Amino acid sequence: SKSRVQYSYPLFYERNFNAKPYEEEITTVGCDDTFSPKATCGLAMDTAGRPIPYSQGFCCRCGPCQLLGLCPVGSRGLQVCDIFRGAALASCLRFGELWYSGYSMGSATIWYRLFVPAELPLVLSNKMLFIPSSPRIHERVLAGQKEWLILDKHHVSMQGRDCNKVGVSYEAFSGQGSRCQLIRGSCLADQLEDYRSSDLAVEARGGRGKYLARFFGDFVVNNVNTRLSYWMRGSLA
Repeated sequence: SKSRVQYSYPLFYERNFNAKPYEEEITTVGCDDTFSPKATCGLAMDTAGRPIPYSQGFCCRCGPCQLLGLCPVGSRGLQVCDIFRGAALASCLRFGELWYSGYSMGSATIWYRLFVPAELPLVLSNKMLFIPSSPRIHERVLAGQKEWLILDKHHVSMQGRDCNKVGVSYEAFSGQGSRCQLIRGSCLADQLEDYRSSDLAVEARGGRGKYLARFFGDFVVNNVNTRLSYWMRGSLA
């Protein structure tokens, strides 16, 4: 007669997020950062053949990094002063092999069959669910729910205009103030890979994981009419 309490949330696809974006450095004719296909990083294009703004990266020369103790250790410009002075180095935003699908979530809707509940349903509205989506044949994609991640929307940059957030893109990468006097790889911190790695390490240390979906509970994704559901511990009142 009695059934278990169920909590379902509607899933809303947002975009694909790269697991670990990285900065490729190209040694240099000379360094070209012009909005043309002649650029060192090269121009990226949408499926319509339109150039993606800020995709050509930027060049960095020694510059004021010449002056002892002005630029921080490991900065873009400083690397030119030391190994390639006179020349310029291209900073290119590149995307890793692995990609995740980002889903926004709605409100929890209770379910039963034969009122105050035992456990209160978790707020998933202000969070985002990440599921490995490509290259498909990849270990992580095959690994299923084990590899899903759940982050607060605060850690996500939807449009990619914000540095050190999930979904960071060309707009945030160039457009960094004083970019050449900044550390190599700046802006590409706190990514999905970092969120996973931080959990796996803390887990091996016998600590509480905070990002992977498994630390939130055991879920089920059904393609009805798509929803994300979990079973509440306990029973009806």
